[PDB]
Amino acid sequence: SQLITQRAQVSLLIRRELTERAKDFSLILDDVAITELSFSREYTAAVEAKQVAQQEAQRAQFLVEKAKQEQRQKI
Amino acid sequence: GEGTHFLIPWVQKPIIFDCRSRPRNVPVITGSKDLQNVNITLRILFRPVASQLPRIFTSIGEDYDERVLPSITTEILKSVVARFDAGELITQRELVSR
Repeated sequence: SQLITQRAQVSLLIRRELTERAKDFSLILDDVAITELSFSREYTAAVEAKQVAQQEAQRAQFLVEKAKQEQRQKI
Repeated sequence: GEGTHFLIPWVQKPIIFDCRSRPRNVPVITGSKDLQNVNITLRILFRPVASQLPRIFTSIGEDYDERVLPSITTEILKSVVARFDAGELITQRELVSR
């Protein structure tokens, strides 16, 4: 789902309910249906920004170390 | 099996199958436990089970590919990848492939 990517549950759930509904029309349906999950631009952007931001936090820590070394060089 | 055999027109030519290891690439764009857009490509050699070829040519057909495996390989990749985050897909790659 959006944020709830519990694909094990979505596959079992749609498998059961699609099977029942297929039998409603005398069809046999028992498969491993390819559940896609393409999302909106803003959802994608927020989600990617999460990881981008934490990588940037680590980068800032490295830059603080860099600054300390430069302080010692100057002194 | 492979070789020179014979046939009876009353029973007609047997169904021939590609019974040797044949590669298939499954490129997949999917998510992760941290919802990241993972590009992952799976490569598999396929054979059909010889003893199961009669049965195959009723339910699947003479083409054991393109009808079953796309769903199997695509869905399995997404179900496995969804159990790992973006970092785990590499740092725990061993387990991922298992």
